Amino acid sequence: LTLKPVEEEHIDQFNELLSYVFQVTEADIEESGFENKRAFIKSKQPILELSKVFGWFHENQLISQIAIYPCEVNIHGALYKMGGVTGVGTYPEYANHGLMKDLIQTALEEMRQDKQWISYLFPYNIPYYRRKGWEIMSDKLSFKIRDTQLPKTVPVPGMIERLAVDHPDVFDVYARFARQNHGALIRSAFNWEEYWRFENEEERTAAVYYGANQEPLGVLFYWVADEVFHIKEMFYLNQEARNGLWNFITAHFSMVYWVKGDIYKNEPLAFLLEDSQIKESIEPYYMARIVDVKAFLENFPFESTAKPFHFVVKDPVAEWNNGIFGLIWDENDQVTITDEPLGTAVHLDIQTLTCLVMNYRRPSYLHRIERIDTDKETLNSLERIFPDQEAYFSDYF
Amino acid sequence: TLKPVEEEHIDQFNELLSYVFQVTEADIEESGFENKRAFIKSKQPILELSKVFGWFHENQLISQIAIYPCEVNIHGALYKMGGVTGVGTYPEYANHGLMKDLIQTALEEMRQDKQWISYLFPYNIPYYRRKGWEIMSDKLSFKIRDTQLPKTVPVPGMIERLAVDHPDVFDVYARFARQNHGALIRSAFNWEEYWRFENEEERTAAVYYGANQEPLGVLFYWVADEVFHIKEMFYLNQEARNGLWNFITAHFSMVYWVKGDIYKNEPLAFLLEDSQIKESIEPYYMARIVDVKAFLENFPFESTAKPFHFVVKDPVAEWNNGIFGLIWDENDQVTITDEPLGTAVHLDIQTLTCLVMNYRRPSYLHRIERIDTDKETLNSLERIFPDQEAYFSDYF
Repeated sequence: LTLKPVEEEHIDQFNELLSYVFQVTEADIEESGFENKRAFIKSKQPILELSKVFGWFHENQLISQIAIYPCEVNIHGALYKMGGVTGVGTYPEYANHGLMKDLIQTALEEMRQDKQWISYLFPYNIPYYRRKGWEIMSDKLSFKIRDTQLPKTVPVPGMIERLAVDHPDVFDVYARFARQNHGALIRSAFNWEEYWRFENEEERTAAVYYGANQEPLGVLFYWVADEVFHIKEMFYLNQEARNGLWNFITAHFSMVYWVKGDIYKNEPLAFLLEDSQIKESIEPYYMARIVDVKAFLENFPFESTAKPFHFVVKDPVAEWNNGIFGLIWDENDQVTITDEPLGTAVHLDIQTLTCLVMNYRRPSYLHRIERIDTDKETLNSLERIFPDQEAYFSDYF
Repeated sequence: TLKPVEEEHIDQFNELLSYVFQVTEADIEESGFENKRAFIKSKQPILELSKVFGWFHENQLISQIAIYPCEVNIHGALYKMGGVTGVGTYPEYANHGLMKDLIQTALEEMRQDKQWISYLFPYNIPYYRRKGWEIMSDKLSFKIRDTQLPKTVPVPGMIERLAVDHPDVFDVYARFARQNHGALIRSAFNWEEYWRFENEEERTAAVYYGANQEPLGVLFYWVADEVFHIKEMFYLNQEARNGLWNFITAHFSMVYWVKGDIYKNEPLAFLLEDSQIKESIEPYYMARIVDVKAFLENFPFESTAKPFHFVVKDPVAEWNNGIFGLIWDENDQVTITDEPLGTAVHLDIQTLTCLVMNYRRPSYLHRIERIDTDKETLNSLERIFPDQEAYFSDYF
C-alpha cells in the first residue's frame, strides 16, 4: 500500500470512492437538479482542484482518501485560515486497518505547513472524529411555529425588497455579517455556489431589509409551499433588521398555517417570540479542531488579561500539540505564548481546548464535567479571557 | 366580589380547575385515576396550605388563583417562593379583566408572605409575560438509538433497583437541590405531587451507591415496548452520572430506543460519544421577581461592582417601579437604595427576573435591546450575575 497525493489523474477514482461513501439523501439529490448522485458529485470537482488531496493506494487503486479545502473563518473577530476536511472515505472493505488515521496525520501535517491553525469538519462520524481530536463547534436549531404564534409587528423605519438570492446586496450583507459573527465562513463567489448546490436558487428568494438610508442590513432566504412559510435561514446586522424581516414573515399569516426554518447558531427563537411555547430541535452541526495550539493561541483575540498560567495539552494525533503552553500578558496587555510552565496548570485534551476557543461550552461547565483540571482561581481567569459568543456556521462541504 | 376561597368553596375550585385545566386524555388514565372528577379531588391537600383567591358570581366561583408556599434554590441561597397554581376563568367570564385583579391580589399577598420570587407553569406565555413573568428554565427531550448508547465507564460504586419512594431517593434529591440553581426544596408533600399523574408502582428508581456506600445518583425509569423511558436522572457528581448510564447501556439487548427528559438546559448530546442526536428544547417554567429590593438584598451576587442603578418598569407592582441603586459595603454586602447611583440600567421586570434566574446573560439581553446601559456597566452585570442554568422538574 502507498499513501501519496492524489492528482489530476486520480480524480475520477476520488469521485467514485466518494459516491460509495457520500451520505446524501435521495430527496436532496432531486431538489439539487442533478439526475443521479454521480452527476451530483461531478459538480464538487472544482472544490477538489483547490484542495490538498491525499489517499491510500492498493497500487494503483484508490481505497481511502481525505481532502483539505482552503478556507477563511471568523474566530471571535479575527480572520483565521481554515482547513476544511472534505471527501473523506474508506472503501467498507478496508476499514479495519487504521488507514484513515495516517491520512489524518498527513492532513494535519499539511494544514500546519499551510498555516491553517483551525480545521472545520462536517461530522459523518462524531465518535471517530472526536477520537482524532475534533470537537463540536456549533449547533443548528430547527423550529416549526403555528401561524397563530407569529410575532406582532414591530415599527421599523425601513422596507423590504424581494430579490434574487444572488443579488449583490445579499453578498454585501453576508460579507459584513461574517466579519462580526464568530464562527462564520468568509465567502468567495465560489463558496456561494456551494451554498446553493442542493437547491434550485430560482425557486428561492431573498427578502432584503433596507434601513432608512437604503443600505441593506438583513437577509431572509425563503419560499412559500403548501401553506408553509419556509425559512432557509435569516441573517441580520442588527435588531431593527431582524424585526423588519419578522414583520415581513408575519404579514404572510393569511397565506400559511406554519412557519418552518433553521438557525445556524445555538440561539433559540422561542425566547424572542411572544408565544415561546414552541418546540425547537437542537443538533450539533459542525466540528472544529485546533491544528497548531501555539500558533492558534498567539493569534487568538483574548477578551481580557490574566495572571500567567499554562495549558498542559494532550493531543491524540499531533505530536506538536502535546505539552506546555504558557500565557503571559505584558504591560500593554499583549500576549505571548511560552513553552514555560509559568503559573498554574490547566490540564485538558485537544478536543476540550478547541471547545473552549470556539466557545461551544464555557470553562466552568467543562471543569464541572471533569474535562478540565485546574483550580478555582485559574478557572476564573479562563472565564474572563475567553469570549462568550455562540458560533455561527451556515456552510456545508 | 373578589374574596379568599375556603374549605366550603373547595369543590367549585376543583371543578373550574378540572374544566380549564388542559391535561391530556392519555395522562389522565396514567395517574390511576379515571377522569378529572376523582383525580382533581386528590389535588385538595395542596390548597389547605396555599392562599387562594377568587371571583364569585354570588355565590359561584368564576375566576381563581392559588399561591402555594414553597422554598427554592437560587444560586445557592434559599428563598421562599410563591407558586401560582390552579389559575383560570370560565370562558363566559373570560374577557372582563378579572384575572388581572387576581394577579395584583396574588402579588400583594406574596409581598406580605415574604415570597420575593414566584414560579408559574406557563399555560399562556404571552399573557403571563404581560403581567411580569419570564421564562426561567428549559426542558430537553431526547431519543437515542440502542446503537448510540454510551460505552461503559469503569466505576467503583454499584446500582440498585429501589422503589421511587425509597428514603435514599429523598436523601440524594435533598442534596441535589441544595447545589443546583432553580431547584425546588421538596417537602414530603411535594414528593407526593411529583408522582400525581403517574403510577409509582410501575416506575423504578435505579440508585447508584459510591464505594463508601453513600447514594450519589437516582434514575427514574421503566421499560415498555422495547423503549427505555427515563422520567429523569439527577446526580451529585460525574461518577454517579456514568454509573447510571452504565446501567442504562446494560439494557441494550432489551431495547431499540432510549427516550427521556432533562429538566435543565444542559443538552445530552455533547456528553455522548455519538452526539449526533436531535434533542428538543422547550421553555418549561416561568419566574417572577415579586419585590425587587427585597429579592436583591438577599441575592448571592458572584462579585462586587462599581455602583450603578436599575431603572425598572413593572406592569403590575407599583413598588417594583423606579430606581434601585446597588452599592456594596466593606463586608461585600449590597445595600439597595432609592438613589440613582452611577450609570442607569433600563429594563423591565421580565428581563430583570431573566437575569437573576440566568435564563440569558446580560450581554445577550442588551444585544437584543432589552437592557439599556453602557459598555462599562454591562461588563459589571456580567461579573455580578452567576452563570448557572436553572433546574426545575416540579409541576403545579
